[PDB]
Amino acid sequence: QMDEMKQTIAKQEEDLETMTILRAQMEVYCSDFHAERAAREKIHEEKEQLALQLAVLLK
Amino acid sequence: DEMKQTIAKQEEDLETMTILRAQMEVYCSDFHAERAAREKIHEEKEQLALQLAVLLKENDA
Amino acid sequence: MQIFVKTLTGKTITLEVEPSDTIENVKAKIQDKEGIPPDQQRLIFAGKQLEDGRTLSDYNIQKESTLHLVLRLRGGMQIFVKTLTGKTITLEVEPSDTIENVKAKIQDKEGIPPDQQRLIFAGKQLEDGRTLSDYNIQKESTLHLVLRLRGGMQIFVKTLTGKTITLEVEPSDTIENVKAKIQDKEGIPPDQQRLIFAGKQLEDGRTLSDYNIQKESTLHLVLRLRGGMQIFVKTLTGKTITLEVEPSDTIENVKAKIQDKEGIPPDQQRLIFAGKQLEDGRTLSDYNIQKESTLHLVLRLR
Repeated sequence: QMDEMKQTIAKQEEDLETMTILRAQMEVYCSDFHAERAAREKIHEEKEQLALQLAVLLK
Repeated sequence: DEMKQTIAKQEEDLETMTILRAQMEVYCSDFHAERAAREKIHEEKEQLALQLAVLLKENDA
Repeated sequence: MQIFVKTLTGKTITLEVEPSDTIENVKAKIQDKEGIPPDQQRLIFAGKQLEDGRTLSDYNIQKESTLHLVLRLRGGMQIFVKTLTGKTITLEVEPSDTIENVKAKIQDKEGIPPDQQRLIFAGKQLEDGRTLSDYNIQKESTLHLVLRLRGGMQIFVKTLTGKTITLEVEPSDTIENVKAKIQDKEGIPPDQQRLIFAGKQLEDGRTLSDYNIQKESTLHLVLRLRGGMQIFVKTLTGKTITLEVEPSDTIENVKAKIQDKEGIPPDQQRLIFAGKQLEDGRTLSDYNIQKESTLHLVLRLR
């Protein structure tokens, strides 16, 4: 009548909360990408303004 | 004895774990791809701006 | 079996053991039944000085026979705790004692509850689970005692990389303050930290009370791939690299982050920003250096 089930449930409870931490860590990696894309998008826009000034150098 | 009520259901919810870890890895390298792209653009900006400095400087000699 | 132990105060405590045991490991059974270390214990029965480890059945000791316990006033090691009143108290310790053990003895002498106790040795606060030998606390050392105030508590922060760190906090403290204390301990800038308790993301601006965060609570720490401010550096080759920085980063701080990426020793780096040379003792902020500013890297040839 041994209940190391308690020990293996308790080993699952940790693993479960770890998952939610993993999940939250995944969400954070997701929002970072977006900030990075917005950063890439902003510097591309800056690159496009130099390119314009080059294109327009005669008139 | 109904311990088995949970110990088995635990493993099915914990299946999801490695799908998160794999998705973590992907979002990670996706992030590095964007920052790489931004770096490249930063370099292209320097070439354009060098192009402009040279055209203007040599228009005035 | 079952043998009795009578001090001269008449008190009789009783536990079970077998005749194979020796004098030495019985004292260890005495220490966790009412609380006396083994370097303060000396056992007598029938005028035969029981000496630390000739077999019990060598002295002819049978069940139900009563032993006589004598107690030293003194163990082998004393330390001193200085209070903020200027009162200094004297503790009986062993190097194996945990800071929580030491805290219990402070409660015993002075009534101060352990969760209200903070102990400092050599400018360093000592953590509940480590021993006196871990901190090199030797005979006759002085610890300093500081009480927690205003609901003050310790809490724990855990990363996925296993690390579990301990923090000294108050309920009025904000999430930003907690992150700053995490920075002070771990180097991690706060704009790269997110904190989880229960399953809520903890918002900057709210306090520990707001999230109902009580003593010895555990927060989880998750790290961002990027903060809020990046600058660009130009390599010796001529590639752009990106640095996670803060305006309070020093120039030595920035050079180290370059070593991590380009492997160039800091004493060999020279950093230019719009003509000017960046000096070591200085910060990004002092130079008017913004997000997405570009620096140039040149060697010093030393």
